[PDB]
Amino acid sequence: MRSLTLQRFPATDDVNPLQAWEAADEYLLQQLDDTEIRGPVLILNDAFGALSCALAEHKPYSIGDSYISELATRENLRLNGIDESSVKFLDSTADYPQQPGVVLIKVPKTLALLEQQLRALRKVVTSDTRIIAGAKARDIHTSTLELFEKVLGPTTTTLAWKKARLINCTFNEPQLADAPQTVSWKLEGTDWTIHNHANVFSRTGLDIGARFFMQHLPENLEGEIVDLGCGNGVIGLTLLDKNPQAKVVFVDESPMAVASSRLNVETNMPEALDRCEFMINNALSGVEPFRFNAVLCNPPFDNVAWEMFHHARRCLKINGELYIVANRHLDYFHKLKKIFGNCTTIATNNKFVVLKAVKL
Ligand SMILES: C[S@@+](CC[C@H](N)C(=O)[O-])C[C@H]1O[C@@H](n2cnc3c(N)ncnc32)[C@H](O)[C@@H]1O
Repeated sequence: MRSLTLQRFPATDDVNPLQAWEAADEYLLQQLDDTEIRGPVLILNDAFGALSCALAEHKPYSIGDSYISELATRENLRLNGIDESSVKFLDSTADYPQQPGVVLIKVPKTLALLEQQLRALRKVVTSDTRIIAGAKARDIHTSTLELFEKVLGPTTTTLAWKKARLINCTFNEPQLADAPQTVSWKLEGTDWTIHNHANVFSRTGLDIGARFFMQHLPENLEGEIVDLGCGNGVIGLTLLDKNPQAKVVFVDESPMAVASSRLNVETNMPEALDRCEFMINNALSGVEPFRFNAVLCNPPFDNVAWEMFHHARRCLKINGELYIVANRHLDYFHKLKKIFGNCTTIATNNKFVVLKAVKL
């Protein structure tokens, strides 16, 4: 956009509708064209760093719940000959810089994340703060606006431009009851309470894919085993409780997922903390090959799952095992067989299948 060269993480080609930026980003930017910018500049959910690159000279803070976004942003900064140091990266749960002058928000996929972010902004914005949100027009719902009025203040909206649309907010500090950071629920059949940060997968209750997976999890495992894409950590917890001698690596792209996992171990079995590693990563990038005895994965429901499978194969030991839950209809059996040479169906739901591939 605007003479910047920008690439998605995993880079895509020219006919892939998925690109590094969308109209919404440019529309947002254009709101500031006739503006003298006063930092701090906060940028939320900047997916591949388009806004961060555009506004680097102002030394923006890029806030979000995605390490992939940070990686992508650093790459794009480099492709544009901009210093990495120009952009400061913050997790969504962190304390935001006080008295920001400009807050740009890409509306996130989930209402819950948006609300936690607006409550976090509520602590730092003033009525002088220029607050603007942008997204595909179709992603701007009445509920979105309502959220804004509830937490920050009165909203104005713009016309559509290339399927994108924006919201302007003027901070009112409206009357608001405080709300918890996490949503908790009891894991059936357990003494465990599972806490879930705003952006965590299936945060309101146990995922049925995971419920099916937990029944056919491998036991009597040693060495290190991976909860690859851990989310709230439930699989990891179950592995710790099932494999007394193993250490468990909780891995997720989302710092909120990792935080949730850490919290759930600290909360439901602190005596096991000595055997846990909590890693924020893009799958297993930069991880030593031949390190693990087992990897367990409930891939997002794709290029992604295949990336995970490959990482799994690479970092597994010989005879190490990858276990997966997947929707029954995807051809994951054959992708696994291709990647590993083998594959075995452990179990199958009405909707889910648990697969197993050995590293050869
Ligand atoms: C379907 S959820 C599985 C959650 C939990 N392990 C379970 O079984 O219920 C998939 C998780 O993978 C994470 N994820 C997506 N892409 C990733 C990536 N490239 N690297 C690491 N984790 C990723 C997502 O944040 C999400 O938490």
